Amino acid sequence: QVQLQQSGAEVKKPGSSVKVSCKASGGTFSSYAFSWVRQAPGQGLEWMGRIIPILGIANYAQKFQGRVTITADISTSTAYMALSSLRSEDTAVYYCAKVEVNIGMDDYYYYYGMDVWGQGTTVTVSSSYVLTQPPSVSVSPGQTARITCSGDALPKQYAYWYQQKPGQAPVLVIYKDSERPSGIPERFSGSSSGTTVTLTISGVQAEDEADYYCQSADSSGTYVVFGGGTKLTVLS
Amino acid sequence: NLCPFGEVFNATRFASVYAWNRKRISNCVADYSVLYNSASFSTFKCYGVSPTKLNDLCFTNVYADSFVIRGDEVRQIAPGQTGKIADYNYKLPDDFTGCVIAWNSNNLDSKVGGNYNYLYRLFRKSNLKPFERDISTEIYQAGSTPCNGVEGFNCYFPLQSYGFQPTNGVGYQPYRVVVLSFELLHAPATVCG
Ligand SMILES: *[C@@H]1O[C@H](CO[C@@H]2O[C@@H](C)[C@@H](O)[C@@H](O)[C@@H]2O)[C@@H](O[C@@H]2O[C@H](CO)[C@@H](O[C@@H]3O[C@H](CO)[C@@H](O)[C@H](O)[C@@H]3O)[C@H](O)[C@H]2NC(C)=O)[C@H](O[C@@H]2O[C@@H](C)[C@@H](O)[C@@H](O)[C@@H]2O)[C@H]1NC(C)=O
Repeated sequence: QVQLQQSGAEVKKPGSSVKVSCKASGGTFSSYAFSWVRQAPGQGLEWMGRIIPILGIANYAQKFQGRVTITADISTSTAYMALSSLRSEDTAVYYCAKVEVNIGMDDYYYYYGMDVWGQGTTVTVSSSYVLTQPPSVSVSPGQTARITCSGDALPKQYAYWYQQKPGQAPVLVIYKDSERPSGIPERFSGSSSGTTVTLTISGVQAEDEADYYCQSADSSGTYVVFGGGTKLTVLS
Repeated sequence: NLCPFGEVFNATRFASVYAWNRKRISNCVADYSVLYNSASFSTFKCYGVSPTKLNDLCFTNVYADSFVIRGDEVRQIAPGQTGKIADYNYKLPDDFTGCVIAWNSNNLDSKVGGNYNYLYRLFRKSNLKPFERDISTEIYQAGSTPCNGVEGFNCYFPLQSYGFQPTNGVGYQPYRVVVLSFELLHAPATVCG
């Protein structure tokens, strides 16, 4: 049970630089790893980079060549993400989320997926591998809905699902291809076959109406990637 | 200056296959003659690249994974294979770039009366993905009764001990396995001949 309170909103002109900091309270900081996702206004989730503080290892998405640099201060138990050469396209909400990781005493680490998200930070400025996700599926209020997610790297890497209700930070409801978190209710189920993964909701409610994104990593595992998105609205 | 291949192979201690050690090697010139042209290598297969041209190849990063298994299990280490090891212990992708090297270790890792210091994972509820390692001891729940830390009654401890002895057939004898993977990342290259 660990919470994250990111810093307040910022405004900058094109070409400026923004620093966003999410303090993580509870637990032990050296045990965790952190990553950064940006939500373009009205568009899907977009991953930037992650960091493992105790080993000081960080990798960023290739679209941000050297603009973004991630760091953290174990002394202060905070994570810093800093963007430079700002542009209008960078206008988005920036989320900081805790990645549940595994770090070995020999040089082994495996990353897994983001379970705890921050409140969010909105920043405004103005002056090759993809997961294919069906854009929208509708289902009847007593029935069951199946949402797919298909990339050619899915036997090699795990998949994770996050539930983003409108005006809300994402919530992980299914992890490690098909695992059940303590919070999400029993109705949520996952399954993987070949290069296909499906999310399964048993007797879907109207409660369970939100965008769903499937996050998985590169074939190499170096970069994570996000699905285009899926709007599940339960038809009346 | 040189990659520590001698430290990896000729080591006093080897880990069990479920807790397989991984050592990241980087920023070192690699002489593959010693590894390629060495005696007593029961198995030595390279899938991604040729061992002849291996010495002159150049990569971003190279990892050396090393562990101990039985003799009948050496065949499972190849890519796209299945078993109680290839699924619950140590898995390689089908885009494997690298080599697998094994040798007979019956003198070192077999004690008279049974070596119960070497284990493998027997039961698990899901295949792991390649290059993933699970050290957990959480009990495998086979059915309705929740285990709740108590074994028996359709609940077992999930790791089994190899139980090596000197008076065993070669297939049931321990073997020392070293897997070499070449990361070839989109970054500056650091190791080659
Ligand atoms: C680690 O290395 C030691 C030195 O061996 C040398 O380095 C390694 C990296 C490799 O290149 C070897 O080819 C080199 O020789 C090992 O101890 C030496 O092992 C050699 C055999 O490799 C052994 O020679 C024996 O000589 C008899 C002749 O009477 C011959 O019939 C045998 O077949 C064998 O060739 C040396 O006596 C020995 N030297 C010393 C100082 O101990 C070491 O362990 C050994 O390796 C195997 C072959 C068995 O001899 C084991 O009982 C012994 O522990 C290497 N491995 C480990 C885990 O320590």
